[PDB]
Amino acid sequence: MEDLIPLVNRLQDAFSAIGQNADLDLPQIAVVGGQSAGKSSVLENFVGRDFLPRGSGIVTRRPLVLQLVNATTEYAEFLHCKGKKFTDFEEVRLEIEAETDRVTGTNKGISPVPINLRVYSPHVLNLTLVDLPGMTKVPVGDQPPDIEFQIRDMLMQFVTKENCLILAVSPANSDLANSDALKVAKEVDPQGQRTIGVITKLDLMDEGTDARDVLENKLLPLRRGYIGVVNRSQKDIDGKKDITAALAAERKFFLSHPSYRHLADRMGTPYLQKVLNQQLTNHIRDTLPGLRNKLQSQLLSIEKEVEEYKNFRPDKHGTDSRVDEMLRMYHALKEALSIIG
Amino acid sequence: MEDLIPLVNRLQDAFSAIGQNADLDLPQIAVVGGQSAGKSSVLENFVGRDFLPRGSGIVTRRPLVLQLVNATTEYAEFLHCKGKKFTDFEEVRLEIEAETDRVTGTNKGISPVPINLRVYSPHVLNLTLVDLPGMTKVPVGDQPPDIEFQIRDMLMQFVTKENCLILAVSPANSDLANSDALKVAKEVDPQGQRTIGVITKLDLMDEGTDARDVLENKLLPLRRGYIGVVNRSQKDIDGKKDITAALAAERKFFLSHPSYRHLADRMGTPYLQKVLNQQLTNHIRDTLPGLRNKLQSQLLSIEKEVEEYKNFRPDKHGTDSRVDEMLRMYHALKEALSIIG
Ligand SMILES: Nc1nc2c(ncn2[C@@H]2O[C@H](COP(=O)(O)OP(=O)(O)O)[C@@H](O)[C@H]2O)c(=O)[nH]1
Ligand SMILES: Nc1nc2c(ncn2[C@@H]2O[C@H](COP(=O)(O)OP(=O)(O)O)[C@@H](O)[C@H]2O)c(=O)[nH]1
Ligand code: ALF
Ligand code: ALF
Ligand SMILES: [Mg+2]
Ligand SMILES: [Mg+2]
Ligand code: NA
Ligand code: NA
Repeated sequence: MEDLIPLVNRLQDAFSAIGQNADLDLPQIAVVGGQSAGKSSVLENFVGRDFLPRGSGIVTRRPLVLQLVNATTEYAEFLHCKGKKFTDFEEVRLEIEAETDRVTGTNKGISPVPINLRVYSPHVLNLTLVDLPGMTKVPVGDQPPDIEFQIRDMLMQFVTKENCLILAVSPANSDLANSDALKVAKEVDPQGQRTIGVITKLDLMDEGTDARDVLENKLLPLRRGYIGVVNRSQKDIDGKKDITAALAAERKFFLSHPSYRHLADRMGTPYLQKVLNQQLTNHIRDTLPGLRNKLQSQLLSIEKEVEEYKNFRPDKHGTDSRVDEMLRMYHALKEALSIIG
Repeated sequence: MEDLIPLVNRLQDAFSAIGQNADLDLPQIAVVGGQSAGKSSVLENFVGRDFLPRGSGIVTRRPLVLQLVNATTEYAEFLHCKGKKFTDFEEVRLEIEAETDRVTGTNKGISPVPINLRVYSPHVLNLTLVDLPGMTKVPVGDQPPDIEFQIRDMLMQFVTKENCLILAVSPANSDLANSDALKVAKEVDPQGQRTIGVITKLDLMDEGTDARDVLENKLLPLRRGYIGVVNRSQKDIDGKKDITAALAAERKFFLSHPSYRHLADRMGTPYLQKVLNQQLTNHIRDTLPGLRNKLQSQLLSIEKEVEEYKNFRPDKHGTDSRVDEMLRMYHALKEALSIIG
């Protein structure tokens, strides 16, 4: 898939250029759950550049479709800043925050229009993650009275797609039965074919309690199971603790907890990355046919259009962006197919 | 207040015995909130003795209508345990658990049939509380697919009534925007005229965070405000820590917390109890004339019912349970009205 990401990118771009942005339905992974369950924190571990805004209260307010591509040098590009190469990750964070404010148009409200960000790095896996605002029940500040439903609708646009894997995130310090994540995952993926349970904040459970029943997949079983994680507290985020230290603490936590130690090797952030990648690879594998057919269809249709061409014969000027983009689309589709088996 | 409490209690018992509470609208305080928010822990503190089943997972599974009466001696009586008196509160706890299992089983189901309990004590206020199962989002164990709806329907029968104060319980370790309590409270009491917010588990918040904004009534303002409490942990419970020690720990908590010290005098369990009592007293003084009119109407209704039953069962001139049941309501209404001059 890493081999055709280059093409699909040229594809989406040519489509966006003519204002049509195609429904490629490329495999991606979206985090769903209640507000501040720790979703952005789970996704931050796949990048480690601190640009994903985290925090209690409402922070994520727009979907962030983050494409990670393994490359030799590190840089980022936003689809809305075409032509710009970001090398400063602090600037990447500021842009996410400024863009969030610009489109939401409010202090605490949301907007379902996604922020599209691509990050090239020699430290990342090849995949697309979608960070999403957490579900709520009552509005605060300038949020609309139907905020709970706007947020749910926003998530539904992603999770109702067959190609979107679901990271159902639930915090350990709330009974699982209260999980907004599991409720939505069951509704859209009754069979659990694409739901992976993630249990965060295990370090915050009330003394004398534990999530053993949940972690052993017995309370609310999921085919893909549940993986517990322990991410940075607000103190540690403000304190600048890095991922290496947080990962060491998480390992120690699981190795030392009397209720989880027998499960340690299938717990933790590194394990989640391993499993997620495997599930994604598998999904891509069994869903490839559908993608190739989509491409074959778009190609045939485009060929019909292109067949009746002879665009600009005169000198230099006489610009025609539409034709140029149809040609970029045409060529991208063919290269995509030659790679797509 | 004017000690009409015994009269209202006897009246409530008369209707409760035959499941006819839908006909009344008596003053009481009902607790609403998500599962395991600490609702039972809050109510139990009114008595100061351990007697209510508590814990993570679903524990309260039937409504508990708890009549507290100030008296020289301490003991309890259940409406379903005819002629028995309990002075061992652990036996009271076991009875609630047994009577709950008798109707709901031990496989997680609930039932809206109330357990009616009265506790006499020199340490309690004169008022009635209603403990209720916390709201959920996804079924578990042998719970039906619509368990969320069944639980919300059950509490709705209590909180939709005009004379029912609403104790909106939210745990500090979840963003307030996630509050099941506040959502339902705002749905039945939009102007917050009879809603009191309680924030539990302040001792469980993530390091580097605090609930100052909510406790100052700033994050999501409530007409009657918010009061924070710190109840016992599961480990405290297991270690047999009593209520008096929990109270000491709670007082120290607010006085020593840099974020709450300036609000300490308006924080804590005894303050919450003082406030609820004042709010209820205020509510009753205001609703009394209407209560008088409703009881007068019910009296006329019951008299006619007794005359009509006479026709349904001209009888062998003996005595059947139905007439006794009806005369019990009749006398309770008359006696209550005598006090409500
Ligand atoms: N102690 C602890 N804090 C966590 C954990 N995960 C997240 N947090 C904190 O919870 C808050 C919410 O995190 P965030 O990732 O913004 O969740 P999101 O709103 O769901 O994206 C932040 O203050 C994080 O520091 C965890 O596993 N343990
Ligand atoms: N640490 C701590 N634990 C609490 C607090 N309030 C309740 N709990 C615990 O939370 C669990 C649920 O308590 P419970 O009263 O049964 O809540 P209910 O289900 O909502 O009635 C129990 O394990 C309690 O010990 C609190 O303020 N602090
Ligand atoms: F900031 Al959030 F769910 F509360 F991403
Ligand atoms: F046991 Al509960 F709300 F979870 F009373
Ligand atoms: Mg987030
Ligand atoms: Mg309870
Ligand atoms: Na947040
Ligand atoms: Na509970």
